[PDB]
Amino acid sequence: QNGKRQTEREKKKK
Amino acid sequence: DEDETTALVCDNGSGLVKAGFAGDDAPRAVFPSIVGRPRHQGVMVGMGQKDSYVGDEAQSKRGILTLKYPIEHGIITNWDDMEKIWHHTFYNELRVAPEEHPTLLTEAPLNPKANREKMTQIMFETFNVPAMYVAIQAVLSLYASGRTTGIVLDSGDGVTHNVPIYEGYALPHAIMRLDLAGRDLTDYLMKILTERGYSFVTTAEREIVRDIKEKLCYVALDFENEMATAASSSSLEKSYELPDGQVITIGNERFRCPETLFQPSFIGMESAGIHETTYNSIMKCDIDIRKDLYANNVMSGGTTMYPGIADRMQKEITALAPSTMKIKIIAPPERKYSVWIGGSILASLSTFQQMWITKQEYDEAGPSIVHRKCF
Amino acid sequence: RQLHARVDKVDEERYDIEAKVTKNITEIADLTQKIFDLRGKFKRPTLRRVRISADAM
Ligand SMILES: Nc1ncnc2c1ncn2[C@@H]1O[C@H](COP(=O)(O)OP(=O)(O)O)[C@@H](O)[C@H]1O
Repeated sequence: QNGKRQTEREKKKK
Repeated sequence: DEDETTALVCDNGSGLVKAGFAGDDAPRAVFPSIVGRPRHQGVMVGMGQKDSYVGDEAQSKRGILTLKYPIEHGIITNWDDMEKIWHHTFYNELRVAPEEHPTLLTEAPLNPKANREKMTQIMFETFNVPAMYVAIQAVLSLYASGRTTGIVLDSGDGVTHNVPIYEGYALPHAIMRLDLAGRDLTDYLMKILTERGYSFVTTAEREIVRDIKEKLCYVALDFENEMATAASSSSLEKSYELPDGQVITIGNERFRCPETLFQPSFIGMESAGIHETTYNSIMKCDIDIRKDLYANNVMSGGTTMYPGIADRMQKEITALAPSTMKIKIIAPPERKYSVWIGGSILASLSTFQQMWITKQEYDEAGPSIVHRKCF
Repeated sequence: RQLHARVDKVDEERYDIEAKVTKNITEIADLTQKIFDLRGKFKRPTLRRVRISADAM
C-alpha cells in the first residue's frame, strides 16, 4: 500500500 | 531615581498605555499605543523629521502620519512597535531603566497566548528586566475596587472579557467573553457622523472621532425614550470643535453609537449585548456563588465613562435577576483606571513576591515561562 | 579559592556596570544631536553675511 539576552549573557561570560 | 527597586507598571491596551511605578497612586505618563509614519514625500531639507514617531509624538505630528496601533483587541501583533513604545515609556517620560526594576504587564484571561509570551520576551530581552509578571485585568480591577468577589465587566477599547471571580478565584466556565469593544463604537461613530455630512475615514479623522466620542457620547438609561426625543428635537444636540475650526453637532447619533454595547446588531455583530453577558456570568456560576456576584457587579475598563452606563448596567441585570434578592453595581471614580491601580497594588504585595518571574528562570525556560509562572 | 570565585563574579558585574555607563553616554550623544537640530531650527534664518554690498555697490 505504500535571544538578545543570550548574546549579552555570552558577552559577559566570554 | 527611586529609593527601592520598585516594579514598573505598564497597563498596555489597544487604546492608551498608562505607566508609572508600583506603590504610587497614578501613572507618571500616559501614551497612545501608537507608532506613526509619514505618508508624504519630504520637500525641505534639514527639517529633522523622523522615519517613525512614538506615542504622543505620533499623535502630535499626526497631520501627515498614518497611525498604527501594535495592539488589536488586546493582543500585540507588532512587537517591534511595542519595543519602541516601551522604550519611550520608560526612558523618555518615566525616565527609568527596567534593567533595575521588575515590570508588570496586563491582559485578559483568554487573550491569545502569544500576547503574554511576546510581552515577556520583549521585557527580558530588549530591556533585560530582572523580573516579570503578566497580570489579569479582572484581578487588578478587583484590587483597585476593594473586592475579592464580583463580576468584572471590563468593556474597554479591545475586548469585553467579563469574568466572574469568587474569593479571589476564577470561575472560567462562566466567562462570557465578547468580541465587542470601544474600538467598534468609535468605528460606528465615524460611519454615523459620515451620514451627517462630516466624513471621517482617514487617521486624523479617526483620532478626532475618538476625541468626540469621549466628550460627547452617552448610553442613557432608556434608549427608546432618549431617541424618541433626540430624533424629534435639536434640544438634545451637542456641538464639538474640530482642530481646523469646523463645528459638528451630534443628535441621536450621540447615543445610538454607544448603544451598540446593548444592541450589537447595530454594527452587524451577533451578540446579546454586555448586560446579558454580565447577567450570564453571574447565572453560570454555582447557586451559592450567584448571590455574591449579584451583589457585586464590578465595572471597569473603558466605555464605563459614558453617562448612564453604571445606572443602566445595574438596571439591565436586576431586570433579568430574580425578585427578593438585591442586585448592586460597583462603579467608582476609579473605573477604567483600575487596571493600572491594581498593578501598583499587586506588584507591591508581599505575597506577590512569590509570583514574579526572575531573569534566571527566564534563561533556562525562555519566554514560554510566562505560561508556567503567571496564570 | 574564594578569590577565584570573587574575581569571576566581579568581572560579570563589571561588564554590566560598564554597559550601563555606555547606555547613558549613548543617550547623551543622541539627545545632544536632537538639541543641535533644534538649535539650527531657530539660528538658520540669520546665518548669512548680509547687507554689505548693498551700499558698497
Ligand atoms: N467618556 C468616555 N466615553 C466613551 N468611551 C470612553 C470614555 N472614557 C474611556 N472610554 C474608552 O476607553 C477605551 C480604553 O480602554 P481601557 O480599559 O481604559 O484601556 P486600558 O486598561 O489600557 O487603560 C478607549 O476606547 C476610550 O475611548
